[PDB]
Amino acid sequence: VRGMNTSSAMSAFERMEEKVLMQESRAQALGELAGADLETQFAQLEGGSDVD
Amino acid sequence: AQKRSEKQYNDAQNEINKWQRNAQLALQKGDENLARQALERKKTYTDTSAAL
Repeated sequence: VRGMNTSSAMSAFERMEEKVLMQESRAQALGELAGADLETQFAQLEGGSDVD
Repeated sequence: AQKRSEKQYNDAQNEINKWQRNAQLALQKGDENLARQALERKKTYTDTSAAL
């Protein structure tokens, strides 16, 4: 309940931080790829194709 | 080396054509940003082709 440093609580904070940062890092890596026009073009093409 | 440049020049023309298709698609889609990216891409390629 306290959230004070503990054998279980301490481990949980670090792991959660790692999960948050790793996901953010992946997103950061992803956004650069996302920024390029070709990636955007594929999504637009797919939507038209999907509707058909 | 001359053949490689010619292939690169051919690739640039091919690349422009691929970009052109996206631009045509963009107009149908109505998204201004997709069209803009193709034009910028076309210009650098043209300069490279001229230099080549």
